[PDB]
Amino acid sequence: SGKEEIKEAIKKAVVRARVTGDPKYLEEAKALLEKLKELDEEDKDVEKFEKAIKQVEAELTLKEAKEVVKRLFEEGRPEDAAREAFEYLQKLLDIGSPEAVKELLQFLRELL
Repeated sequence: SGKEEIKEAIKKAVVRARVTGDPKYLEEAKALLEKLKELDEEDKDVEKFEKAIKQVEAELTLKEAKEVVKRLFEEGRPEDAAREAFEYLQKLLDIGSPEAVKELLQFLRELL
């Protein structure tokens, strides 16, 4: 009973974070997952929810990175754009998402 209600709430927050882009649903999902682990460390769905939360975090950072670097290159600020691109690359590597890192780099080579 109580364990599935936590899992449904996690999925709903992950969906809300993706459709709205608001990171407050991501921090809500992390809090619910932390309650799940303390309830049952060995729960078979802990690993799945951990990956999904990282996935959302990479997606939100990737979306913000694409908007900042594209604008700074458009407005004639190549040095400011590259500096932001390196830091957003660092943020995606810290998060841990090879797909998001590969997409950002592909996005950058198409810009230039």
